[PDB]
This record gives sequence, C-alpha cells and structure tokens, in this order.
Amino acid sequence: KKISGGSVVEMQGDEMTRIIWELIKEKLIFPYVELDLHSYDLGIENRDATNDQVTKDAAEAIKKHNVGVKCATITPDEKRVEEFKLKQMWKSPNGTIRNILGGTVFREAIICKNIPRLVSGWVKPIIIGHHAYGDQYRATDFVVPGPGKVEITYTPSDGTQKVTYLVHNFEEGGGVAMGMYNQDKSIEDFAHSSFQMALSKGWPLYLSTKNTILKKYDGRFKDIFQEIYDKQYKSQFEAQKIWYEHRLIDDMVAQAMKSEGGFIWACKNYDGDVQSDSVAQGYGSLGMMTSVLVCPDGKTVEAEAAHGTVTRHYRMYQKGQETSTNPIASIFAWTRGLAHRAKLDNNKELAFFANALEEVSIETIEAGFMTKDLAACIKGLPNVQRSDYLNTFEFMDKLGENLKIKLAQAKL
Amino acid sequence: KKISGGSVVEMQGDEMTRIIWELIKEKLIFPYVELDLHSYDLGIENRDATNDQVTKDAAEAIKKHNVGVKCATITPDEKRVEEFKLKQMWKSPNGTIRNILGGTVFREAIICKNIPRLVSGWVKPIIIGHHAYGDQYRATDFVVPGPGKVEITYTPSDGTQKVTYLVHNFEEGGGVAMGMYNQDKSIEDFAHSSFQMALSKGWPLYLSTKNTILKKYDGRFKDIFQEIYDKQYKSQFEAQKIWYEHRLIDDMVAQAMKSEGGFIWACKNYDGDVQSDSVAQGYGSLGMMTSVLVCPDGKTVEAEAAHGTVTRHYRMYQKGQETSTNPIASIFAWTRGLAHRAKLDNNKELAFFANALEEVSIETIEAGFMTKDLAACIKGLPNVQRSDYLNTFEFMDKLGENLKIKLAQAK
Ligand SMILES: NC(=O)C1=CN([C@@H]2O[C@H](COP(=O)(O)OP(=O)(O)OC[C@H]3O[C@@H](n4cnc5c(N)ncnc54)[C@H](OP(=O)(O)O)[C@@H]3O)[C@@H](O)[C@H]2O)C=CC1
Ligand SMILES: NC(=O)C1=CN([C@@H]2O[C@H](COP(=O)(O)OP(=O)(O)OC[C@H]3O[C@@H](n4cnc5c(N)ncnc54)[C@H](OP(=O)(O)O)[C@@H]3O)[C@@H](O)[C@H]2O)C=CC1
Ligand SMILES: C[C@@H](Nc1nc(N[C@H](C)C(F)(F)F)nc(-c2cccc(Cl)n2)n1)C(F)(F)F
Ligand SMILES: [Mg+2]
Ligand SMILES: [Mg+2]
Repeated sequence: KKISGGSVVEMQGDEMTRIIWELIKEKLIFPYVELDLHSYDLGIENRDATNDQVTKDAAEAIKKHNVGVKCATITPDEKRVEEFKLKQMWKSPNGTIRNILGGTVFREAIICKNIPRLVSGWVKPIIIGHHAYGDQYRATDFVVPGPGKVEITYTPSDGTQKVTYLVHNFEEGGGVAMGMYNQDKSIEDFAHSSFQMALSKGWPLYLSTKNTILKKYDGRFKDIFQEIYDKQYKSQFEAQKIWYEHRLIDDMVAQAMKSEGGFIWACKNYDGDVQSDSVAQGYGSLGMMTSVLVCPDGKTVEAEAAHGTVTRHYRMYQKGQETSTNPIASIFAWTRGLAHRAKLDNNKELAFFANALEEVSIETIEAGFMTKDLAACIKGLPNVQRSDYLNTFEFMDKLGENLKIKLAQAKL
Repeated sequence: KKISGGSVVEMQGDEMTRIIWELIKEKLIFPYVELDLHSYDLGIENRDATNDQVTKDAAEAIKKHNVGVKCATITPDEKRVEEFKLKQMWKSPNGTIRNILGGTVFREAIICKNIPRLVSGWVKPIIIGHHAYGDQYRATDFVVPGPGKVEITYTPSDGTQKVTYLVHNFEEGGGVAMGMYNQDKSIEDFAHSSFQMALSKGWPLYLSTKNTILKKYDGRFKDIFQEIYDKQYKSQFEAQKIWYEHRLIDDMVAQAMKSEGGFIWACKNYDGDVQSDSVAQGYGSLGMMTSVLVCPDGKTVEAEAAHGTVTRHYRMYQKGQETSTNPIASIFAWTRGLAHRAKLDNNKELAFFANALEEVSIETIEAGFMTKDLAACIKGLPNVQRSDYLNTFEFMDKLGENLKIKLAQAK
C-alpha cells in the first residue's frame, strides 16, 4: 500500500526543529511512503561525539544518492560551547555540507492566499540563489594607521612579469583597506546551478551585479553567465517560454518591489546574504521559507528549512509551556527532496505524493488552521488570541487528518 | 506684502525641470517672498559656454551664503555631446558641487495619505544619507588570467615594517580580484553630517555595516561613529529624546520594511546607492523625492530634487503633446532651502511660508488633485484615465491658487 520511496539521505537536527522533524516523519511521511533511508544524527551532541565526522559522512552520502533531507542544526558559538561542553567549536553543518557538495542554495517562501504580506503585490514566488563563495566573505581587510601607500599586486606563477596597482596613497591620516577575490570556477558553477534551477522551476532568471562601477570584477560574473546561457541553456529557455537577463542591483531591487514575483534572482554573496532575510521578511514568517541546495550537475539536491532551530520556542518547550511552531518549511524540505527523488527515478507515485503534501499544507492554512506566527500576520501581533491559532502538536494533527483525507479522495 | 527672504543662491537647470523651475518661482515663491538672489545658469548650454566655470561659481557662492537651490541638470555622456556638440564631456554638476562643498546628501520622499506604497507600513519618512566617497567607487578591479598569487600590501611613508596580505593563490584557472579603500576623514565628515541631520530633523539615526563579516574595515566606520557621538552629540540626542544605533545591514533592511518610518538611515556608499532608488520607489513616484546636501559644519545646505531632468517627458512637450510632470520634489527643494535660510536667519515669516508651501502641496494631492504618476499609484498603471490627473500646467496653477488662499487666511 505504501509508495516505494527510493534512496534518500536523512539528517537529524537540533532543538525545536528536531521535535517537529520526528513528528513530520512519523505522521506525514512514513505511513504513506517507504524509503531506503540513510540516517545521520546531526544533533549537536552527536556531532560533538563524532568530532563532526558524522556531518562529513552525511555529506558524502548525499553525493552517492543525490538526495538529502536535512533538519536545522545548532551552529556552534562560544555560548553553545559552554552550553554543551563541546570538545571544539565545530564548523556549521551547512557550511561543511555545502563545501563538500559544491552547488548553490536557493531560498523560496511558501505563499498562502489568506496570509498578508509586507509587500502585498508579491503573489508569486521570488526565489533567491546565493553565491556563497564570497568576494566579501573571504576577504583580506585591515585598518590603515597612518600615511602609507596601499598596492595590489598579481604575480603570475608562470614567471611572467608581476603587475602592481596603487589602490591608494594616504598622504595624510588613517584609512581602511581591503583585498578580495573571486574564482572563475565558482561563478561558473553558480551560473550552471541557476540556469538549471530556473529550467526546473519554470521561472525566468535574473543575475544582479554592479558591473557599471566595477567593469572588470563584475564583468566576469556577467560575462560567464552570458557565455554559458548562450552555449548551453538558451534554447531550453526558449522552449519553456522563459528567459535569462542581467540586471543592475539598483534596478533589480526596485524592480522586485514593483514586481508580482515569479522569478529566480541570482545573487552575489553579499547581495544574497542581505536578500535572503529581506525577501523572507517581505513574504511573511520565517516558518514559511525553505532552502534547497542544488549542484551544477543537476542530479544532486539537499533540502532544508531556511529558518533555524527556533531556540526561543524550544526554551518554552523545556519550561513545559505551550508552543506554536511552524513546520511548513521543515515539511517542505521533505517534499522538495521527495520531488527531486521522484524526478531522478521517474517515479510518478512519489511525485504525486510530494505534491499532495504541499497542497494539503497550504489548503489547511488557507482554511484557517495555522500556527501562531501565521495568525499574527492576518490579525496583527497585538490582536492575536489563543482561539486564533493551533499549537504545534495541534497543527500537525490537523495536517495529518487532512493528508489522510486527501490521499483517499485521490484514490478513485 | 513680501517676506524678506535673505540671501539665496539659485541655479537654473535643464529640460523639463527647467520649465517647472520657472513656474515655481513665478507662481509660488516670488509673489510672496523677496530675496537677495544670486543666480547661476547651470543649464547645459551655458555650462558648455563657460567650460563649466559657472558650475564652480555656484559652488563657491553656496559656501559664501550657506544656502543653494538647484534645478536638475543634464549630466553629459557620449550621446549628450553629439546632441549639444559640447567642447568637452563635462563632469556632473552635483559631483563638482559636492566635491567643493563636501557634505552628505540626504534623500527624503514626501508622503501623501491618499497615495499607496509598496510597503504598507510606512507612514513616516525614512531619510537615506549616502556616503559618496566610495570604497567600491574608487577601487582597482582586475581580471585574473591564470594561476597567480594576488596580494595586497600596505607600506608606511617611512617605509618600515610594511604588511603583506595574500588575498588568494590561484592554483588553477583564473578569477577576478579587487582592492578598495576608505579614508578616516571622509568617514568622519559623513558621521558629523548624519548626526547634525538627525538633531536638525528630530529623528533617530541608524548606521549600517557588515562589521561582523569585515571587522576591521567596517568596524572603523562603526568605531568612528560611536566615538564622535559619544564625545560630541550623545548629550544633545538624549535631551531631544533621540538616539543613534548601529545595525547590521541585513537587519536594517528587514527592520525597515517592518517599520513605519520615522528614522534617518546612514548608508555606506554601495548600500546607499541601492537604497536611494528602492526607497523612493517603495514610497511612491520619483517626483516625490528631494535631495538635500548638508555639510559637516551644518551651516551649509544645498537643496534639489532627487530626480533628473525628466527628458522623456520633455521630448513629448517638445512634440506638442500632453505632459504630467510632478513638481513636488522640485517645489520642496525650494521650501527646504528656505527653511534652512529661516533657521540661519531666525526668520519666523520665512519659516512660516516654507511650511505653508509644503502644507499646501500635500493638501492639494490629498484632495485628489495630482499628476499622472500619483494617479497611477492609486489606480494601478493601466487603469489611469485622463480625468484622474492634472496636466503639468494644470497642477501648477492649482497649486498657485491654493497657495494664495492658504496664505490669505494667515492674514
Ligand atoms: N538551517 C539552519 O541550519 C540554520 C540554523 N540556525 C541555528 O538556529 C539556532 C537559533 O536560531 P535563531 O538565530 O534564533 O533563528 P531561528 O531561525 O531559530 O528563528 C528565530 C525566530 O524566528 C522566528 N521563527 C523562525 N522559525 C520559526 C518557525 N518554524 N515557527 C515560528 N517562528 C519561527 C521566531 O520568532 P519569534 O522570536 O517571534 O518567536 C523565532 O523566535 C542557532 O544555533 C543557529 O545556529 C540558524 C540559521 C539557519
Ligand atoms: N539631480 C540631478 O541633477 C539629476 C539629473 N539627472 C539627469 O536627468 C537626465 C535624464 O534622467 P533620467 O535618467 O531620464 O531620469 P529622470 O530622473 O529624469 O526620470 C526618469 C524617469 O523617472 C520618472 N520621473 C522622474 N521624475 C519625474 C516627475 N517629476 N514626474 C513624473 N515622473 C518622473 C519618469 O518615468 P516615466 O518614464 O514613467 O514617466 C522618467 O521617465 C539625465 O541627463 C540625467 O543625467 C539624473 C539624475 C539626477
Ligand atoms: C527599500 C528596501 N531596501 C532594500 N531592499 C532590498 N530588497 C528587498 C527584499 C526587495 F527587493 F524585495 F525590495 N534590498 C536592499 C539592499 C540594501 C543594501 C544592499 C543590498 Cl545588495 N540590498 N535594500 C527597504 F529598506 F525598505 F527594505
Ligand atoms: Mg512556474
Ligand atoms: Mg517550568
């Protein structure tokens, strides 16, 4: 009776998300789906015990099977190290997994017709693709104490004459100086990932750069994106009635606000980092934002919620108090992974189920059963009442009932 | 009869704005106000004629008198040179003026209750202060052909104990690399104007940086602001129930969208550049954006519309077709400069008039009299009708008539 799932790699998470994650699998997924499951505990204690070995093993497994579903994880910081008595301040699991996999992360927010938005106009998804190999985020930056000259020099490994340029001469006073770089392969991968995501998504693609100011530096991003599109992707875009274009960031943010959504926006690392929160904020609650990591090959996908472990809610949970935490992003992480898995294996039965969960989840909210954060959006935070929303367990049950009804209705 | 304005420096502009500028003076300012007016023609032909000396003359004049009102001016490009056959491809007047004055531009958009905005929340002005001296805008960026080592080095004037930082070593392939800088002094001036602007306008001030990512580079911006504030302005802010705080940029944009407005936002040069276009748009039409330039001393202010010459409208006007160009931003430049002059001169009447002009202009729109861009905001772009909006002359005349009535009751 159960659908045959295929092979998926599952990673367990931390805190509030973890409680939901088990609930989602137990009620939402396992009953109707059978999977070959490779399960890794990415929970902070396990990561600590394994030395972060488990995280690496999990990342490798995703490469082997091509599909990953992930739960939000604690990212170690000094307070955390003190809290868990961690052996070391471990690197973020997302950071490690992205590093091993390569590929680019795209964040999109689920939209419900009843829920209001900061930007009312945005009735279609806007998807942000983030280039996380950073010009800014891998940068050499320093204070300039006193008058001096700052120069940037490139030395060819081939023994060709080295080139030096004077960034500035500080005749008087202090300054701040910086050096940053980007590499052709990362940009190339990023472009390949974005074209493929758009083609898979069904939406048009834009890339934003301040290429007018920084003709050489941002020109490479623009040039690489054009070169790849023309050579390998354009006809497919033509067939699917969608396009790729390059936009200046000032134009794009303004255009995006005016716009009704429905596009994939490809962002350089600084732009993407700013964009990811802002776009989510415009849409609504963080509970409704999902992250998908997509590699250049297009075979491999890792899906996780955009939001974190939701510690503030979890603390209430520990205290024995009631919580209303949104599972939609976490639920959607599963559905997206399943859909890709269905896509790779050409499994319609799985594909149908992954969609069915998404429809059910939206339909339930659209009918007025929702977590507190959603309720706040319609009411306003002050005006929300306990009757207005379901608690975390209550919402999942309503979702479970609906999922059962929906699937049965489909049969026949 | 006529209020005594005091000394003002007025610069004529180009194209459509120039036509409006004459209309504003003729029907709005001159009848009720008498000024010591020093007038420079920044219109493109005159600028070409004088080799752009006049643009320099105006900037020097503003420093002397402390107040300038500016019409939008054409900034030359290869296309422009052919059209006017100019001798040289002249640099932008704002840039020339800005360089001579020093100072930081602040962009404020007028708010009308009737007009819808992309962000539902904003009911209060958000003012963006932009740091023109640029790390990005004065940077050396180069393509990297092949495997190489890229390094950034600082050498002290004495030449002792230089530091070398290796940005990257390209083992395989090619990339782009860049180096950028900023000045302690430029940042210091930028901070001073922003603080003075906040105190002057009675709003809280926020400075945004990526200091978590770029601790040394961003932090200086962050450090200089706190140090100046703690030393000089903090006491004044507390008296006025006002505060200054620093935000990470992602936090600031998200917080701003959720916000209702009412703050001054100080921006890094790249951040400001992105902010200016979007923020005006989020509020409404570009015709509603004004662009004051304020020096660190706080004595000296320059007022102009945020928008350009509006040539697309101008071409239609030339063709004999109908035009609906918003004068609100241009009108406000006059009002805001005058408000500064009144402050400097302690003139109650000049101060009263400037507010009345602003008040009337908002009131007129709120009543449902407007140009096409605003009507588009209310009705949606494709649903606008001729009945909805007033033509550029129609609007100005209504403003003149409404202003006269408003002034009349004061008497
Ligand atoms: N995907 C990942 O692996 C990520 C993990 N993290 C980790 O999360 C931990 C703590 O995260 P934090 O910084 O607090 O940010 P979170 O992503 O947990 O979000 C914090 C706040 O956002 C709102 N929120 C987020 N998700 C939900 C949800 N599902 N339902 C309802 N409200 C939600 C809540 O607002 P309110 O305050 O109103 O309750 C909550 O207080 C950190 O260890 C961090 O490392 C962080 C980012 C990404
Ligand atoms: N402060 C200054 O001196 C500035 C001058 N300029 C100069 O202006 C010239 C042309 O600038 P351009 O790039 O066309 O941009 P503009 O600022 O002139 O405006 C461009 C578009 O914005 C809309 N718009 C702007 N002002 C108004 C208004 N008052 N009422 C209604 N709509 C308005 C119009 O949109 P629509 O097309 O929908 O009508 C117009 O087509 C250039 O030479 C440029 O250098 C530019 C920027 C600043
Ligand atoms: C008007 C809005 N400003 C703003 N909006 C965006 N993106 C929005 C999510 C959207 F595109 F949807 F409008 N991005 C930026 C920004 C700033 C600095 C650097 C970069 Cl790269 N981007 N600023 C504010 F402030 F009101 F929120
Ligand atoms: Mg589609
Ligand atoms: Mg208790």
